[PDB]
Amino acid sequence: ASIPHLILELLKCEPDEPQVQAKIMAYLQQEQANRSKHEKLSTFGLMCKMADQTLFSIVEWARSSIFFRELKVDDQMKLLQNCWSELLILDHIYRQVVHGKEGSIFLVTGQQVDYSIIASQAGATLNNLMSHAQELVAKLRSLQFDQREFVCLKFLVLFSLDVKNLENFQLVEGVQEQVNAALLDYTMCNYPQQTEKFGQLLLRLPEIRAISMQAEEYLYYKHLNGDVPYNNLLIEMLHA
Amino acid sequence: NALLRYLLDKD
Ligand SMILES: C=C(c1ccccc1)[C@@]12CC[C@@H](O)[C@@H]1CC(CCCCCCCCCc1nnn[nH]1)=C2c1ccccc1
Repeated sequence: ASIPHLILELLKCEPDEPQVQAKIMAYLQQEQANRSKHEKLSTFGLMCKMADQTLFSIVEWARSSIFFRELKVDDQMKLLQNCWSELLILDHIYRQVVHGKEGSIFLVTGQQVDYSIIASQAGATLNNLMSHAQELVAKLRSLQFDQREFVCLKFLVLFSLDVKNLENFQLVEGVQEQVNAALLDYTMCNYPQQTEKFGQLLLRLPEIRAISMQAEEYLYYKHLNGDVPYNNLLIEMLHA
Repeated sequence: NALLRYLLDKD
């Protein structure tokens, strides 16, 4: 376990997985129980609530890093609005790579859900996106995707170089290249069998980005049709 | 976005 010091500092910002799982599941089915039998939530509304809680967790993880904390709130906002759906999709993909079997989806609540039971309730776009996500899960598991690479990918997504109109763009540039060097060293060291594993890891970022943009546009158009509940962080995210 | 600003300004 030869881990660079930067990767350890980045791992130090990882939230407690079982704690957040219990919090999210309790909040979710309690908000359920706070209605009676036929004023209950849709499955789509359940997933919206799950994504909202996961976005809260993403925000509290992002403000857990000094790199992000030392930026002015405007640049923090710009970063998060550029990268929030990408962080969501990447977190789901990593959860599938770790806890997932096959034939089922593992949720942020800690639930193993039958894959066909979910796929039969989703439309064509959501089914295609979930299929592409499972594809990337399989391709990453064939590469032995671990936690440190996942952390560095999170920090690379949070500090994208495509964000314009920033005050401290140089900070984002420096953090980007620091994480690049650290992750490159780590994976080329602890995984010498697959020379190309670093390029293979970096190649999948545009795919998660495109899936993120498609899902974000679908959710925006759906909430403009009223299918997403309110009093939300996801709403304010789409309302931008 | 005011809710995100509130969250990030909670310090
Ligand atoms: C971004 C996500 C999200 C998806 C739907 C609503 C809200 C959020 C997540 C990300 C992690 C959790 O937050 C979300 C859970 C998830 C799995 C998909 C299950 C939802 C399909 C069933 C309802 C059909 C209703 C319907 N309406 N029209 N068509 N189907 C996700 C996902 C994973 C990979 C690709 C795309 C989505």
